[PDB]
Amino acid sequence: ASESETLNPSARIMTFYPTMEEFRNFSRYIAYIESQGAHRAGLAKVVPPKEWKPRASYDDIDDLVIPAPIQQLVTGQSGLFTQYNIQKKAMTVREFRKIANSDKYCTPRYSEFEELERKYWKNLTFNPPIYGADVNGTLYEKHVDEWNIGRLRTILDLVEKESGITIEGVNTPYLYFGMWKTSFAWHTEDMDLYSINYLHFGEPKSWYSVPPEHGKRLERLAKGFFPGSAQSCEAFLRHKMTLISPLMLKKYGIPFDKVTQEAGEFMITFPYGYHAGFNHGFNCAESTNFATRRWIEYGKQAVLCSCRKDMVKISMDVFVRKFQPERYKLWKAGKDNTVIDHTLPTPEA
Ligand SMILES: [Fe+2]
Ligand SMILES: [Zn+2]
Repeated sequence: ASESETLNPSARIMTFYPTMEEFRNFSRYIAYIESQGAHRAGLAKVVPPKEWKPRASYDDIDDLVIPAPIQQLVTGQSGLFTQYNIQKKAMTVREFRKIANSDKYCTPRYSEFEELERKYWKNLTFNPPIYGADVNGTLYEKHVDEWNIGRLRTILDLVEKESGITIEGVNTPYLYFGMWKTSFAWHTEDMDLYSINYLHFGEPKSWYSVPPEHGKRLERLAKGFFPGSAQSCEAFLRHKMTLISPLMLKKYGIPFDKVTQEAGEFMITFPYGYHAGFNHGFNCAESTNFATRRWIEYGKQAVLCSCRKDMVKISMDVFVRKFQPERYKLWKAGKDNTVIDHTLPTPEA
């Protein structure tokens, strides 16, 4: 009964409301969140203190360019789907919001979320929406020094500092313009990093997540339903094309939790935390990945996509050598047999 029982084996999604004081130091608050067990659910929500905002107004923006809008074509039945991404073409934000609101792409009448969620799972294969995803850029004003996705100051910076290597969306910020029914397939971050997502404005974004302690179970299930993909790639889920309904997870005993994120709220994914979801309507989110000392081990063991030749791969060398000098030799010689304890928070006894 070692002190793992923080987010007692309920590993549920937790919500936090930090003080402007606690809020100032990013890396510190993540450590606090983990001491409260929030990482056990794979996903956590953080509401910024009232007197905080990254930008004055988003009135000056409909001119921003979405260089690679994506139409999401979904195929499948009864809980299991595969999403193909048809890349449309150059588009301005003004053109997007108009389509996003056009009565044939807009959200429909719904009482409770429970109902909006049902309409989503019943109609996701109809009316292929468009998602203004992976747009390089930020909406934070240069002076915002708290939780600025553009410069979080975490050790993920070592990658940049050590080799000058830049990785869009990972090492850099991304903007996501949503629309109803636009969704993100089940996945963990590249190299099993952490991710931070801020919903600048618009309709909500709902999230589903599986506790990292049960991530392996989700993979076994995924492999079983798509044996074809599982054989061609060691980590086919990283392709971000697999959708699985909450009802299917329920049916096969895979533990998970739900949460809806609203404008002005932060979402944090944790190492090896599988997540997925969908946007309610016209949206705008920003995200990037970040690391922590606790992440290093996950990074060393992350199973990567073996079929695409332009998929993200970060050299762990600088991390092991810098934060695990005693194990560098062991590791560098394919020996280090460290088992990960998903409950344990960064600091160790
Ligand atoms: Fe993600
Ligand atoms: Zn692959």
